[PDB]
Amino acid sequence: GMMGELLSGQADMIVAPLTINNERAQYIEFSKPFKYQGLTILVKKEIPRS
Amino acid sequence: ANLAAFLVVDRPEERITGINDPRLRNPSDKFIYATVKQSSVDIYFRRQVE
Amino acid sequence: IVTIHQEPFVYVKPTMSDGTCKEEFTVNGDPVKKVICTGPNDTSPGSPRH
Amino acid sequence: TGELFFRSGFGIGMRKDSPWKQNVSLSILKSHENGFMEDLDKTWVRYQEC
Amino acid sequence: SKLHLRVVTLIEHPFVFTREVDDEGLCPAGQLCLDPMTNDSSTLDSLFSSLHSSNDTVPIKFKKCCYGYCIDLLEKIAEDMNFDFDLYIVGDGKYGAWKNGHWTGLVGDLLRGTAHMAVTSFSINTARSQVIDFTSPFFSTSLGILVRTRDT
Ligand SMILES: N#Cc1cc2[nH]c(=O)c(=O)[nH]c2cc1[N+](=O)[O-]
Repeated sequence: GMMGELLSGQADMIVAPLTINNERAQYIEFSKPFKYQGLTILVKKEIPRS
Repeated sequence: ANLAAFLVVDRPEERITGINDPRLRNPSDKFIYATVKQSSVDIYFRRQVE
Repeated sequence: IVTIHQEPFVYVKPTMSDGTCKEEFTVNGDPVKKVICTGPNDTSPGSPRH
Repeated sequence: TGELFFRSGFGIGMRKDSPWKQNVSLSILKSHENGFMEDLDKTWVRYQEC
Repeated sequence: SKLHLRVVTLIEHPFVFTREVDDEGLCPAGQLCLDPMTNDSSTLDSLFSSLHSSNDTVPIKFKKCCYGYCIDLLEKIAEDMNFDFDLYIVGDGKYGAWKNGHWTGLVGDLLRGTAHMAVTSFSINTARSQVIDFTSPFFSTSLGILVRTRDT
């Protein structure tokens, strides 16, 4: 797919929300991040009780 | 209403517990606690830079 | 460059038939920038995924 | 709701030792301090209908 | 059987604390650090020679015991990198900025060809990253604002 295309040499820049974990950080090189992110949870409009 | 709320509120208790306590994490004047000098405890209880 | 469709980071909108696409503006009337992107699986199925 | 966990960063990926391995880093830093990401975040990622 | 070099640093909690000196100054659980209060290379070299020798002479006020986070991680690299190190507080504690055509602080005492490292709370952006190098990041910050709470 996408990363795979990056190992094909027809286009190089990959400008889109690509994470950087260690396993994926072996075969290509990134820059300093421009956004922090993490897994988060939502439930509902908080409106309990009466 | 105020009297009932005050009666419900009163519950000081809260004896010191362990090694991670707000009372046992910072100094004050009301909690001067000691230990006999130059003896077993005090030597060990000095190396912990944390 | 190669980019991944995933809201709300990069969009994909139907091409206006004449040859260009919509001319929209922000709530502040600022010049919403855009470029022309060709991508597969627009609709239907085969034929190089349209 | 909730906190964040499992941090990460949406970098910009580049081929190993690619010719632009440095200049994109320089520009992204100089921007990333010069109030740009905040402007873009206001204009695209957060809304005020809520 | 290992390299010998200086490192220059700062005082910003909780990266690099300060601990008052011993009865004689060995630092149980700390590193022996020295306060020059002067941006002069020869003076520092003089002080180092006086310190690591068989005849020392230094006011006790100049000595301190440095310990904390960043020093901890420096100790791990010195172990892994197999080299000893000294340590001395910077002259003034003003980071690195341009002024009168000059520098100051960390860089002020570093580009002057004096020290060999710099370990501290220390940002990176543009100007500093051009004149001198920088390594990979090891911490991810932000800018939070602070307001007195519990208005009740
Ligand atoms: N946004 C976004 C986003 C970005 C991603 N970026 C990645 O690199 C990935 O593996 N999964 C992702 C998943 C999402 N996602 O659907 O939430």
